[PDB]
Amino acid sequence: DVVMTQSPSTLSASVGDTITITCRASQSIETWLAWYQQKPGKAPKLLIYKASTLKTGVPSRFSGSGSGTEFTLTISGLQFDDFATYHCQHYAGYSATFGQGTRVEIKRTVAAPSVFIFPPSDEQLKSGTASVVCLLNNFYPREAKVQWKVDNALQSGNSQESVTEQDSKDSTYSLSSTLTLSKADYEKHKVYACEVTHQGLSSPVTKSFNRGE
Amino acid sequence: DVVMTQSPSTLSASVGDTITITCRASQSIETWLAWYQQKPGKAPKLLIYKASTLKTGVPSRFSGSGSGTEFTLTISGLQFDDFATYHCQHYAGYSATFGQGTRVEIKRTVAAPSVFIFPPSDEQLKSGTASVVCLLNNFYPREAKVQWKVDNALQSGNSQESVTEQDSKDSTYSLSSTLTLSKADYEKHKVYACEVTHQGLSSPVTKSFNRGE
Amino acid sequence: EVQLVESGGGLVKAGGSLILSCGVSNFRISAHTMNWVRRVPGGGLEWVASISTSSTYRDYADAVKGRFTVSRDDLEDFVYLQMHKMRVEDTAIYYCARKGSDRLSDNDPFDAWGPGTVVTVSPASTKGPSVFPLAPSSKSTSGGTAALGCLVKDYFPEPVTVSWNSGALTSGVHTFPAVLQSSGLYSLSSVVTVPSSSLGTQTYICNVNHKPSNTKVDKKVEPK
Amino acid sequence: EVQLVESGGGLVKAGGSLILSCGVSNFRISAHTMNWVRRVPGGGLEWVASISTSSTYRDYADAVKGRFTVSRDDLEDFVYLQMHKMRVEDTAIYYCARKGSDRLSDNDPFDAWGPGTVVTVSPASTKGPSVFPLAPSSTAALGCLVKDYFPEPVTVSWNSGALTSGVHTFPAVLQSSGLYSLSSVVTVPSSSLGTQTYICNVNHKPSNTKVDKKVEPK
Repeated sequence: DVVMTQSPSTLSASVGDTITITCRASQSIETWLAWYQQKPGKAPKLLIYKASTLKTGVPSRFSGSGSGTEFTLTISGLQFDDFATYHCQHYAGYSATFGQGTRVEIKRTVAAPSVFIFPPSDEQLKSGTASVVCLLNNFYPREAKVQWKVDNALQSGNSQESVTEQDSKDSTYSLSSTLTLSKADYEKHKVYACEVTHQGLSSPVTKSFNRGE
Repeated sequence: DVVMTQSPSTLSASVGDTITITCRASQSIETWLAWYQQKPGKAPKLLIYKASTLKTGVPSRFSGSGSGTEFTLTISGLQFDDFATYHCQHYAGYSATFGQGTRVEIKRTVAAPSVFIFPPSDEQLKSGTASVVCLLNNFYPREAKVQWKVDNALQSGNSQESVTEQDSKDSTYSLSSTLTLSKADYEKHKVYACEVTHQGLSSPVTKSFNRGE
Repeated sequence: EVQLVESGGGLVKAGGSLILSCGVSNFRISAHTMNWVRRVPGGGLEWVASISTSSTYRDYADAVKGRFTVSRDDLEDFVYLQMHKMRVEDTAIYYCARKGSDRLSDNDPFDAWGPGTVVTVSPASTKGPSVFPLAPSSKSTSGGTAALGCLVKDYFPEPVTVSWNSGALTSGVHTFPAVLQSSGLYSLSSVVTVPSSSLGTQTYICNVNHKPSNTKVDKKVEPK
Repeated sequence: EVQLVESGGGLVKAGGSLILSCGVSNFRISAHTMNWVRRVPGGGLEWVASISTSSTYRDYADAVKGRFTVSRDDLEDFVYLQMHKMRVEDTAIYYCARKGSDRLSDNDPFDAWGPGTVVTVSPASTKGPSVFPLAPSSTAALGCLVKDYFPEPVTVSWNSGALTSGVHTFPAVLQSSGLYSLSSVVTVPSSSLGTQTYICNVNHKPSNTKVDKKVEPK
């Protein structure tokens, strides 16, 4: 019955910066607060507990403060290994509750995605399945929206997306979305389109193709 | 390592018969023996324990005897509800072992299967999957062998079988075997055949068709 | 080093059940409260369940209370999570995490985590069958004894019921037990034998009913 | 009146893991040794595992010893069976059975059984990928789609490792079929279409499968 709210959801900074993450509790929790680090596809790692106690082995550039309803995690001198998601946690004797997470990313200039659409290969179509792939290349920041339209009809639930980590040389992201349809359904319609929005684009960009061209 | 041996593997009898099933232990197990009934798709039901003690509620026509290495289950006046599989079991404090089971069936004269082969429907074939079905109708006893041959090539691992319970009117069994292949693999070959062997057939029967007629 | 490892993830149909387990290395669980946590696709963590030492208390998140059960086996160092009546929003990476610190107290953080197991709940809890005709052989014997039927393929879950000509054709009908295909969908065939002489006159329609998806299909079966 | 019910069955690939559970109605498990038994396709029963009161004993059939684990939970009345490193011959209907009688003794038969849960192990523990081309549109992008493989991972290079700049190989996604799929792309000068040859080298060590696919305009 305690709600924890972290701020911000995405924090963008440069290497060497000092950054602060805030965590707020809907009611007093004394100093029963812990901070975790988590990298994509990895396990969370405990950083701080009892609001300000550093776990042995955690670098001294991590520190925490606060009590009552307002808590802070400070990272004094960001290193590349520190770009990750950070979670605050109220922990009680038997249960716990987490904030929504804060993603810490490398700041760079805004970059619009380069968009490409690929029809299914003839080989795949002969097996009875059509995978249509949309590519968003080298964009920043990570927030983007991809929508599928088939003959201008918005699709829902028949696509999957995945996103790379920030590129080691240009700090951009890339994203792939796959729309999957049966041979029967794919040959029922003509126009297949990927519609893209991104902070680097002043208006949405749409790439499309006509089946069989 | 106690090994239990039941005899026979299949027992064929008429309603009202008195029948015996034997269970042999590879070494003395005193009277630590139980008997179970099991109907297809249902849970086993305890009939007898301590070799000869009837479980409360089990009909008195069931009885068991034996000790050491030789045990017998007797059904004195078979009723229709008793046609089922029966299992013997040596049970110890923390382990058990079963015989291979004895299937008790209704006896009738030998009846050869009527064999039919069906090619995949055009509709299904266009979706990319080819189901070829072979049917063995109204045969007895239950033991039958089906082999698929494509261009005289023995198939393996691409078929499934299903068998009915003994028919309520003629006490026969029926069997269906389905050979599944991708549209690509199905169109690679010409002759599709199922070869059937059975005690009621003096030689194996083969039904075949040529793809496309 | 302390280690934990989850097992049992995979694909589940909505409404279905899946059970997870967790084993450990280089410590005994008996002194620790053990927890399950999941990371949802949006990126945030959600506490799921906890079990105190000696299983004195089991506490659950509101979203899973009444559907999930946590158990511990302190003698062989396992934790379990039963998930029943699963919902699309249970889709997540599930982690097994111990509550503890350098010196155990009444309230410690989560100092050790497993790598996680992926659990994916697909939105469809049912799927109606495709019905294809099993056409009688054009090379039948002249006088009678022909076989026809329907193939009822790719449906979930069981069962399907089949009749022929709305129940008027019963003699000679065999509807076989379904088989579970490698795709996780069921498939069965229903056949009937009839006089070859009736081909052309008698119309033969198989009535497939699939109550779970409330799907009914009537397919007409004809020669060639 | 007494009832048991197994949960957790389904399809598993060889080498995989699956966990079963057993719950009860109208009695407490704490006084009972609990057992797992399986019915193999041939029709016979095989004792699998037993766990005594207070978890004092766990015994396993020789064929599953070292791969299976049985546990009990006396407070909410559940029994568990972990099945690891699964084999085709583990395919069976699995039943949860109670040891007991009207008056409990040191050695009773199995007087109560659940209805059983079906567990099916498929023979293939691996599957090599299908590789399809992602053809460039007639700064151009091309790639390969690596579809329907299991388990992870696959590695991808381009032109045997000579082409690295501009390459992105995406994390695999788990498809609803239980097979993985990923795409690998590269951006190249539009002018090189026709001159430079582009081949993606897909290596899938689990299935010991290698595929080289040529990608061309159209």
